[PDB]
Amino acid sequence: SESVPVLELFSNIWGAGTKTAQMWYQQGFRSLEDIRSQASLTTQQAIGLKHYSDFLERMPREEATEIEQTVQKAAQAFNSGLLCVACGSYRRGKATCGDVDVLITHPDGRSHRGIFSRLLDSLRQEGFLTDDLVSQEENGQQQKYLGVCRLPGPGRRHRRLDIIVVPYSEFACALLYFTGSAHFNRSMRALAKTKGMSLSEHALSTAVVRNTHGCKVGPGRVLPTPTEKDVFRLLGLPYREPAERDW
DNA sequence: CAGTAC
DNA sequence: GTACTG
Ligand code: NA
Repeated sequence: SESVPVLELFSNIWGAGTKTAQMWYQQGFRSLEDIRSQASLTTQQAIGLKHYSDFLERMPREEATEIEQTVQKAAQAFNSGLLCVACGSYRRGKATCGDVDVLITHPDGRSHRGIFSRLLDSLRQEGFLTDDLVSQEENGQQQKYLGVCRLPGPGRRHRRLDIIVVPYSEFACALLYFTGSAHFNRSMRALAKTKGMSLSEHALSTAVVRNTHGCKVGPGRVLPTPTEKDVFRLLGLPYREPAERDW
């Protein structure tokens, strides 16, 4: 077909963006069959293709809830003090959701540990996680999983599921990042930056030293933020409900 | 870099 | 904006 439409068709594969699409085009590929049969695929790219149709589909809010509950149960079977919160556009209150993002913490602040690995394994045994895309054990005290799940039953679609385990001391800044929106986060962060601060999914910091050209050359002190409201407060911002963060 | 998460 | 792995 015409260039722009096939670049589109290719870019909707998870793991492939505009550079990969163009390369595939120059190879002569024009269809998804062309891709699965001739193209070099990362493991994740092969998964995105396998679930191409399902991944373009959005789910009802209800279905997200069901997904969060599946994750919640499995974790609580490990510790019931574990706090599990679906975030994302779901938290924001959207009718539909493109994926599901589940945040997991423990109030006692110690016990979120050793949960991540056993939680995924549990979900796999159930038949719930069907494929895995990415795992991060390398972000401090936060553990992140990107995978694919499917609820039990007839006529269920595969869904994109993120699971994140954070320590209670970071629960607030993490909750802020996973609820979003993405445009909302740039705004908070850019703002913090103008105020000599910095915001991440780990913590809000003050006394962040930047140099002449604006670049960050020293971190600051991390300010304790036990609640989302605290972050907003310390940035001189009227607190906003998740539903008001959908920018 | 490329792609991804929000 | 901040930050992870492919
Ligand atoms: Na894509």
